[PDB]
Amino acid sequence: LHYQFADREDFEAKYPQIRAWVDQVNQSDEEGVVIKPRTAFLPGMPPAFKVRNNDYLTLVYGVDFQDRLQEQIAKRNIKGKLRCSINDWAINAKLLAIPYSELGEENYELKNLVLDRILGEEIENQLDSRL
Amino acid sequence: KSERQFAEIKPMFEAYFKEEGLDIDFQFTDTHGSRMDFIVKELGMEYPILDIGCGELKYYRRFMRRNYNYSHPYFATDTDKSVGDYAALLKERMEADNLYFFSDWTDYEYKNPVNIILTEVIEHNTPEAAEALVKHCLSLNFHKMIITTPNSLFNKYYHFEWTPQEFQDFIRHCVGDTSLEVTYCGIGDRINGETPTQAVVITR
Amino acid sequence: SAKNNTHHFPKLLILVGAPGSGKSTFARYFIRTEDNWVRVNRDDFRLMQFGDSLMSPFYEERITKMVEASVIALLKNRTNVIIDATNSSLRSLQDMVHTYTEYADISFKVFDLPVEELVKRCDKRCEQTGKFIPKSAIEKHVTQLQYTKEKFDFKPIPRALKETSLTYADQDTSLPKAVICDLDGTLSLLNGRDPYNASTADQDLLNTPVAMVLKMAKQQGYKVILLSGRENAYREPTERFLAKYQIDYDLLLMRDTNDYRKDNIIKKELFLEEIQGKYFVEFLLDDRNQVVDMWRRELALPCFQVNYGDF
Amino acid sequence: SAKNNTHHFPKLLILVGAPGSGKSTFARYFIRTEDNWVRVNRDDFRLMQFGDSLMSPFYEERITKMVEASVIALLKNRTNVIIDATNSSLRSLQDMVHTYTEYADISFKVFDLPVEELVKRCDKRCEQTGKFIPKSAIEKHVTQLQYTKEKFDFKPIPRALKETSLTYADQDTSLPKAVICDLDGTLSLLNGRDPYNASTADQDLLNTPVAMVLKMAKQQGYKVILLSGRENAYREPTERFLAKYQIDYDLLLMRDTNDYRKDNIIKKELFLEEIQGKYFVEFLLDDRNQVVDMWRRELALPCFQVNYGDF
Amino acid sequence: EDKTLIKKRIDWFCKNKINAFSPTISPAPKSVERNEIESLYEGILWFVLNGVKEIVIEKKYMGSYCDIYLHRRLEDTYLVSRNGYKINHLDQEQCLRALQGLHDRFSWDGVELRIIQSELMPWSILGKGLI
Ligand SMILES: [Mg+2]
Ligand SMILES: [Mg+2]
Repeated sequence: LHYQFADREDFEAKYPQIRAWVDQVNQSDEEGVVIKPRTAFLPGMPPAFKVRNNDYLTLVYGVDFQDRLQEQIAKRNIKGKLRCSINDWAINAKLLAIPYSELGEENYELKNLVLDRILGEEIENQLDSRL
Repeated sequence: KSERQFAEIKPMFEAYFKEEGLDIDFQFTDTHGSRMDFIVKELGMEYPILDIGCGELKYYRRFMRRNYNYSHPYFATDTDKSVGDYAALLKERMEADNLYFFSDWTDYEYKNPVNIILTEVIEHNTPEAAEALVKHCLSLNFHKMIITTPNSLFNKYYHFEWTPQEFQDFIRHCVGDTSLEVTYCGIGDRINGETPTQAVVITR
Repeated sequence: SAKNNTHHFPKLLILVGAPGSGKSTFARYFIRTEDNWVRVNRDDFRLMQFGDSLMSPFYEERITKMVEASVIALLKNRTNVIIDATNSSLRSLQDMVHTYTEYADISFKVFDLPVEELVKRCDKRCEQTGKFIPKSAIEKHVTQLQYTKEKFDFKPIPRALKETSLTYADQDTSLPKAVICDLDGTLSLLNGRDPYNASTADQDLLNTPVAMVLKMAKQQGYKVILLSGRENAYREPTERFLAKYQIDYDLLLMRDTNDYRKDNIIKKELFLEEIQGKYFVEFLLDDRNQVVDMWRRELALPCFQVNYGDF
Repeated sequence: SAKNNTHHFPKLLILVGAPGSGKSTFARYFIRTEDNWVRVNRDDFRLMQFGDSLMSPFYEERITKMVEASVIALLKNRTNVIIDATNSSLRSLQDMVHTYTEYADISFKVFDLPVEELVKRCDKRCEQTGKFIPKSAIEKHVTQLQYTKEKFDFKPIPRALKETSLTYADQDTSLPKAVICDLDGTLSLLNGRDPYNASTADQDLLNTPVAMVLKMAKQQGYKVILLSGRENAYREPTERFLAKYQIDYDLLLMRDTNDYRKDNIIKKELFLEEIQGKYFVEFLLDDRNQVVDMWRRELALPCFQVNYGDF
Repeated sequence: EDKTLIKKRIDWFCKNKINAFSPTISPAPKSVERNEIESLYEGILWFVLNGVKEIVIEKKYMGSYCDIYLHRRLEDTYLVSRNGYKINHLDQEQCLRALQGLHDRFSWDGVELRIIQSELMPWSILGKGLI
């Protein structure tokens, strides 16, 4: 799907269509759906939001998931994962901006950019594993 | 988890084995920790110590317990050249300090008395090569030497492994007619008079 | 007279305040309008390490040794230093005055701003650069001042040289009188020899004046004790040198071969096992900084430094 | 041994390259992955003075005295230091190695990449911030390396310590032998007295080991010369002090009353008008740092420091 | 996080000529209201209120994230994982064959390499991911 909304109440109107479509993404293949902005990299924006169908979540969270739903929901907190997802993509932009030719064991700007990314992996690894 | 949790349970265990023939005296610390205590107790702090087969220098970090005031150099050897690198990695300053590591016995020149620790090193290379090492150490200017090897008569509860007779014959061949005081003793849990590691305290 | 020979000393101005209280902003106008002034600033030392704020205890400890090394180097040069106080907490604020008071007329300017005009320029600052200071860490600081503000007057405190009065250890004077002398760099000028490879020391040069002290002290009850940090291995090029110059002596003490510890602590160990309780030390003659510091500071003995140490 | 006593010292790393060559960018990755390292950086010192780029010759020499005082403070602390080469030339590159090689194993990394996209990374570093670097100023730098790259090896300079061969001034040995002793802080212990108001020196204390060198020096051919920075006004609290403590002496030399020149130069001037060429000095006994340097360095005499100067 | 492991990992990141690095992806915000822990609605909405009005919605597939360094010379193509890692432990020809479907979708006129974000199937062959 591709959408441009212009105003928040156009969004309101086409939602039920979009909702109905991802509603059918249910076969064994599919973690679920992902939401990206048209432009792949924007300042301060995350690359995407995943939205996993109930059947797949049941796998990450366990067989008691529906029975335990309001619980899990209350426990859910994406504010930290979202920040890392954002910073993580921002590093990648800089890593990509580095010219392939210049990739090498003494490109100490590349080495920095990586060490940065590596550090932010150790951070994003301590978060709720089911995200 | 505690030694007075232990103290309260030890009688119960000992009794259990008494009506199974076995006269067991349990100890709380693991076999290794018993070894470390015996040596440290026996050698004391008054002479500089020589740690042969010092490995990860676990005996080093014990003598440097602030409590003890180790006011000497500390000599160490391992032939294993991975330890080789580790010692040299405390010229990271992390403490030289008084360490002196050597892998070539011709690089040890200290002529004053030392105490000598030979823990569980004589069975991580050959008996011919063990003799060679021990015989060397007994030539050096030492006060006390402690040699430690497992007691094989204990292996029945689970390079080469020596019996108490075998070990005592080894020490005798290495001391020969020199004039030393040689003392044996077990270290660790004592089942029917037999312990899991056996030891000598050779004294000048 | 004395009333009219008076000397003047560099000024140190310490800027006491909460983050946001306009400490920096004052210094910027100060060192541009007043005259002999250099600023020292801790955050900038952080930037050198590519960290933006508060770092590892590692870096942070070292940065201090840098700050103090810098303030003093500047102060010694008869240059005025303006520096931000490290905190407002009385005792670090005292620690500062200890450190620097040998060196300068200290003065203070406090930046006492109300708690919410401190946030209203901390959240107009923290839009500027990357940094941030919450409304927690500001207030441990604002009230912290209001308390230490109350139990200390930010009065000018003129240069204090405190003369640790020279007090020697108490010795049993009935013991025999003796002087103790170093070899390497003191009685023996090693003269291009290897410091550590003393195998050729029988061809060193004689520090003639020190020799004439030992040669004079032995013309009295004084036993002349030589205590060298040279390995005992090299003991025979050594008493070859000594006899060569008729430097007779009662006792030559040397470093255990293969010891290799810092040469102060083996000398101190040497002193206690072999000299203390058995002699009366009038004074000692050594050369090396580390070792003279040992003698003077750890054992409280008279030690006359012969030439420059600092190695 | 020497083969087998090897000693280890902090490393100092020097970063040689024109601006844009990745000096910082490397250091940023370096101090994060290697382990015992603090970076010292000149530019960051500028910012403490709120200068963006090169400042007054005032600030600039002062900024240096801070930089080396910091690099050394860190090196002395057995901590490794990384610095950008200062001028990137040859001779300042030498000044660096001169200043610092006593303290550390020096080594270098050169960042020698081309002038036309040294401009293409200097003109992308000069718009994040402000700045400008003319492809003139960057051009002074690329070749200045190319000449010094050409006549200087950038491979390691292991800690070189260097002993000054102690060579005394030549004294006409025909003269009578005499020893020279300071008063304030050497033979006469002030014990809270005013340094400048020597009117109560009649109630000073006696530094016994020094007194015992003078009391022994005269029990030999030695004439005892006392050379004080005390104003001559206070001469009878002084030979009251002297008489009180059985300190017999041949010659008391003192500061012209109302002189007030710094006490280095009035002691040196006194030496030439009242002692030099007319006596033979075996050695001198003084205390104050400033003055000892004087005897030792300027007049090249044996001078034994009794306690700590640094005032 | 041992300095020496990071260092050599990066050294290899440089030798292997890697020029990109994946982000972690956050779930969409919960909607207690809509009784779902990752909400399709609250997620797209988030983008809107942040001034992003043009968005995409793909289906996320059960597979491993890999970056294909699609060299024009298809022999030269290698794979890197969600981390900074060359994917060697696969028969480079079965891999390359599956990769050729793709290869023929491009004009390789003065184009030496396209770096392409992809999912590998099943999650099985590579790592495991959820097992
Ligand atoms: Mg010396
Ligand atoms: Mg004086």
